[PDB]
Amino acid sequence: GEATTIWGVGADEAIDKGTPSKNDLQNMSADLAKNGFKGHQGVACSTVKDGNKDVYMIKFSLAGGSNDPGGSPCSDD
Amino acid sequence: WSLRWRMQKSTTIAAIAGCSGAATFGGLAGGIVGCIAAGILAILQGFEVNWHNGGGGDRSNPV
Repeated sequence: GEATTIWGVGADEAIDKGTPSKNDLQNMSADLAKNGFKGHQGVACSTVKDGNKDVYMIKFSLAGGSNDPGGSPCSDD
Repeated sequence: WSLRWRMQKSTTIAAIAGCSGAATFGGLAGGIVGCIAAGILAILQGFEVNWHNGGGGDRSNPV
């Protein structure tokens, strides 16, 4: 295929010493892939949240370019 | 824990390489979608150090 790599450009909103369980991480990843990308190339803007707390912002880019897309993180607080 | 997201750019381009260990968790049954989910998972795990200690960066995963 053309796209061979997925990139995540991130920055921290708040320090959070907690860690999501694998069950939570799996649910987060499945949701975006299935309902957001839907098996196609694209760009998603996201925020990792710990309850009501905004913790991390990540721009996820899936494009034909295997090269680091750079740019700035984007969010969905 | 949750991931709030929105598509900034949506396409119908399906040209995506296959991978090893396509995800079968969360109702996924492998395939390209599973390749993408396994990619996102690795990136989120990588970023735990950055919400724990601060900082940003660009992380990648084969898909």
